[PDB]
Formats: sequence, C-alpha cells, structure tokens
Amino acid sequence: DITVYNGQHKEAATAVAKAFEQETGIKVTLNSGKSEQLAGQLKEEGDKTPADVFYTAQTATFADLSEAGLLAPISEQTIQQTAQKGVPLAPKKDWIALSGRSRVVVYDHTKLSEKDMEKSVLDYATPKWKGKIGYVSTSGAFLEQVVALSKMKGDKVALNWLKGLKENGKLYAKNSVALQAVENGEVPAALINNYYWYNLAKEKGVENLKSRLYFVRHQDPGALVSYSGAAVLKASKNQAEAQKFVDFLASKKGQEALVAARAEYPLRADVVSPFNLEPYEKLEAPVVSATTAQDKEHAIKLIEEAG
Ligand SMILES: [Fe+3]
Repeated sequence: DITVYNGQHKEAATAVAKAFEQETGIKVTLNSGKSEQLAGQLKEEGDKTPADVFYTAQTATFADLSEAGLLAPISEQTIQQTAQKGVPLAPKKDWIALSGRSRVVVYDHTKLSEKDMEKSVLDYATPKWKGKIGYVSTSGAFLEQVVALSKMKGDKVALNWLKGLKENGKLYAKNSVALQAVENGEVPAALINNYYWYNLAKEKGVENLKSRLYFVRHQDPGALVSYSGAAVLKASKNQAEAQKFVDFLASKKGQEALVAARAEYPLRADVVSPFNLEPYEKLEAPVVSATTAQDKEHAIKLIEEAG
C-alpha cells in the first residue's frame, strides 16, 4: 500500500486511485491539500516523510522539490509516454507531466462568431470589447495567465492588459459564474478555463448551449496550458509500489481513468477524452517556465497596480 500527497481535484485523484487498486491490487491512501502547501510539507518532512508519491495540480511545485534532492528518478519509458512536443520535462527525469488544463475564450455564438474573435488574448482588453468581455481576477488560472504575459511579453504589457480589463471588462467572482453570464446573455464572451465548459456541454448537450469555445492557439499567451503530474519521493521506503503507481498514471488505463473523471487533456497520444476535447497538440500551447511563489507574488502586485 502507498500514501499519495494529493494536490489535484479529489475526483481526479479518487478515480485514478480506484483504477490503480483494480489493476494491481495495491491500496492507495490520499492525503489531500493545496499543491503548494504539500510541497512545503514534503520539504520539511524530508527523509522522514510518509509520502510515497506527490500527485500535484501544478508541475511548477516539482522544481523546488527536485532542486532540494527530494524526488526519485522515474523510468525513461514512463516519461516518454506523455512527452509530446510542448509538454514540460523534468531536466533530471524525476517527475512527469500527466494532464493539462487550458485557458479559453467562451462566447455566445448567437451573438458573436469565430470571425469576431481575436488573434491574441491581449486584444480582448481593449475598447472594442467594452463591456463585452468577462474575466475572473481572483482565479488561480488568471494569475497564471498574468505570470505568462510578464514572462513572454514583459511587465509593461502584462500591466497594460490588466488595466485594459479594468477599463473594458466585466468582473465575475468565479469561472462558473462567468460561464453562466455568457449563457444568460449578460456578457457575450469571457476568459475562463476549458473544463467548466466541457463539463456543462457533456451534461446538457452542446446543441442546447448558446456558448462555444475559441482557442487562440499559435503559442499566444492566451493558449496557456497548466500541467498536472506526479513524482515519487526519494525518501519513500516503498519505491517499488510508488513507481508502479506513477507508471500506471502514464499508462493507457491510468490516463483513461483520469479523463473519464475530469475534462483535462491527456498527454498520451493514444487516449481520447469522453468530454470530446481536442488533441493536446492542436492547442498549440506556449512553452513557459514554472510559476514560482515569487512569480505569483509579482503578478498579485500587478493586479493591485491595475485596480
Ligand atoms: Fe476553478
């Protein structure tokens, strides 16, 4: 049996954990929490951690753990299973990316068309979109979007984008609420994450929704994908079962279990989502460095300056 520190959504974790128990017979105990908090705990615990595996919603939390010498190497065959072009790779082959979540523009297709959409996420924060664009400034993915803009286009562009949304956007408390506002005719478009919409579409049927998705693609900052993954702790005294779990997560069966539970993009090339997501390759996600805690602190500062 293994202990898994779980930073991912409990339905994702529970699903893969139950599918693992059926394929192998090995029990999984989850210890859930925020990815950043669990990473801190793993570092404090060090060589006396009870964790066998860290299953995290954000691969960025691995960087610090890897540099602290706290992660075990993973099989090269296992890493290769999800190593599509664009997918973040551990320089020391000591963690693996497993699935992705995408930024997207949702729009009311009875009021706007794909031809009305913009080639960059930058362009939505302009007077053309007053007040026709929803955004969610408190959302974690929104913060990640700001960090990506700062890294890819520089700080002045990121701040200008935020100031543009202040001037031209409609603020919503949550992504779910922004999606409702679009469906309800309150705002014709919004910046959200993909999974909210794909879940609604699976549940209601796409034909019964006013809204559709527009993906900016071509490695625009607004094509940002955030990655979930896993690592084995070097301190684990159950390496064999911990590695078996991570191997399972990268396997066809492990990926099928994940995509049935959550509308995330599988990173295997041979797995299709029952939510009817596009292949990961078609997203044309940018390549960006891991978000550090320092990156997030800085993005919050920019959100503050913008009002
Ligand atoms: Fe959310």
